[PDB]
Amino acid sequence: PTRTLVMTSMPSEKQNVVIQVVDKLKGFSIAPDVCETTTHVLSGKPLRTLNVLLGIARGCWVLSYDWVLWSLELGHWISEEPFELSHHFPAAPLCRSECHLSAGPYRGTLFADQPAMFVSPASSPPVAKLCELVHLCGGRVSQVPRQASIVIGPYSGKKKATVKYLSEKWVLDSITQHKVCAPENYLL
Repeated sequence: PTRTLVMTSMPSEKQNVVIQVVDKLKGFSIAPDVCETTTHVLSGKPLRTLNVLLGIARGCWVLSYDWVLWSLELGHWISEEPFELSHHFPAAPLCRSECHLSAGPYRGTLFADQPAMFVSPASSPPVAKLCELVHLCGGRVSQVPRQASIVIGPYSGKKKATVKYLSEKWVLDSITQHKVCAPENYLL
C-alpha cells in the first residue's frame, strides 16, 4: 500500500511485532520517515523525535504500540483515538482533528500570522527538516537573511535590532504546545 505507517522510539522486538501485524492486516507500508503518505506514527517511548514532530505537523495519528497489539487481537485495524498519545503530546489530537475535518488538503495554520523565517544552515534538527516543519505548520521560510524578521538557530553573522534571533526550540515548542511560544525565553 501507498499509505505509510512510521515507527519511532521503538525497540527492535516491538518493531518485529509491527512488521508481522502489518503483513497480516494489510492497509499500510512501513516507512522510515514521516512523509506525504504517512497517516499513522507509532511511538515506543514518549519522546519528541523528529518523526513525532513531523507526524504532528501533518496531523497524523500519534499512537502507542498498544494499538498494534489490540488490532492483532481483534483481527483488523481498530479505532485509533483510545491509543492516541495526547498526554505526552497535547498537540497531536489537535492537529489530527483539524486534519480529518479539513475539507481539502490539510495544512496547519500555527505560524500563518508569523513573519517569514530564515532558518540557520547549522540548525538542529537539520535545516531541510526544520524548514519542512515551519512550512507544514503554515509558516513561510526565507531563502536569505536579508529582509527576514525572524532568524532561527545558530547565527554568528551581523545582527539587526529589528530582527528576532530565536533558538530552534522556539519552533519545536510552538509545534508541541499548538501555540506560538513567547519569544523571550528563546532569544539567541
